Amino acid sequence: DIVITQSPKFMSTSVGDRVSITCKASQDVSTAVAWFQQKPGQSPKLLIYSASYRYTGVPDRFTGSGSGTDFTFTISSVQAEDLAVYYCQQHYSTPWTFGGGTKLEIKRADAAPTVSIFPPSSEQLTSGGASVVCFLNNFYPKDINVKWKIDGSERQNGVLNSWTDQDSKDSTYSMSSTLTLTKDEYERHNSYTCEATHKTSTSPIVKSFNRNE
Amino acid sequence: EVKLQQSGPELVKPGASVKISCKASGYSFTSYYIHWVKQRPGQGLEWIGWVFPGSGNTKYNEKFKGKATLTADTSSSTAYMQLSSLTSEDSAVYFCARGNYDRAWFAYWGQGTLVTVSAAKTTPPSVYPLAPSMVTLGCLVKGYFPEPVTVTWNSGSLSSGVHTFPAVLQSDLYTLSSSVTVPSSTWPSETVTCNVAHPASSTKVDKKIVP
Repeated sequence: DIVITQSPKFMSTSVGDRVSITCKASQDVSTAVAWFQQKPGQSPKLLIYSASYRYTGVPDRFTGSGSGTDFTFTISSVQAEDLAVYYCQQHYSTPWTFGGGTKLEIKRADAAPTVSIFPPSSEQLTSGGASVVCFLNNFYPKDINVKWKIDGSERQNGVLNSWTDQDSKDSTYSMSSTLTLTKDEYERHNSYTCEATHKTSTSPIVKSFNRNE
Repeated sequence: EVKLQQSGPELVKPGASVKISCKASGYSFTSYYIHWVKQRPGQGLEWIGWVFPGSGNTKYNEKFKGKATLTADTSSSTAYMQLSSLTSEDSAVYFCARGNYDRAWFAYWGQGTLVTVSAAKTTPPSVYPLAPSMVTLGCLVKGYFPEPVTVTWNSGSLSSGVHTFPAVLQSDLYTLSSSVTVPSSTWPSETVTCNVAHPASSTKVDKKIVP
């Protein structure tokens, strides 16, 4: 089994910059290497074949080079749409193995999140559940903190967070925080707060409600 | 154009078998191999094997030689892959692919088939409307198994300010949410509906968000 090591695993680059991915083979695979681009929710897309040959329709900013054991893939000037995971592959000897991928992230200006809290709906209460959903939309960078100060006391149980894939247009991340608990647990307290601690502001963005307003 | 159309998502029990299909169109089916490729979130991409439709000639990755069986039916222009003795390690998105000219292998891809191997029960989602210039509206999609669920807003008409988040698995049930930011003048004056589709349970739920 010919092992392929792709480097780096992750990459952050601004629109207009140049980026190079390297692909190393455990043994000589001549020029039988292909490069694939896969955007979220889509099948892989062939960009470069035969190490250095551009596939039909692919832009001139994408290039590949190499022979034997060392292979390179280059984007001369990155576009906002180039956000994807990039794979190399050897096809010199079976089984035809892929690299581990390189996830390409886009650098943009720092963005403060639009925060919004949501009380459990009457229809969920009916079922015996109580989920408090806090949305944190369109921010940069991805690194963000959420604290749940229920009546001044912190809560770490039932809190589930989920980041969106980076936006292909404006390069931003969105993140949901959900505090799930039982109906009667929701009924025992009153003030529910989700606070967003982010590097763009020392004073965290607060959003709160009371059970009956 | 050349097109590869794969079958819908499957939930299958550990130890059982599943058979996935890849319908080809826009070319001579017996002229090309049909390749199968495995995709796990933390494992990357793996080539399983090919079938040559007509003869039914076959080639496998050593890794999959006992696990996978590849066939093709020339009359319906569809290739198949059967996976036997299933483990959670077989849970993956499975693709079919086809090569182009000479050295342009894996040029054409299928859309993928999500296979979930689990003993857990198929459960439909419970969908809850989330209500509170621009106004952010939400939609809570809770307690379903297995993946996936597709969420559209106004039947995909308000796909501008939408942020649908990846689901989280908790004790054999998935839950996700989708937010949509719309101008304050539009809501509540014009209606907003969250459309939720869950293929496994063959359930569709439309939830109008209200003040």
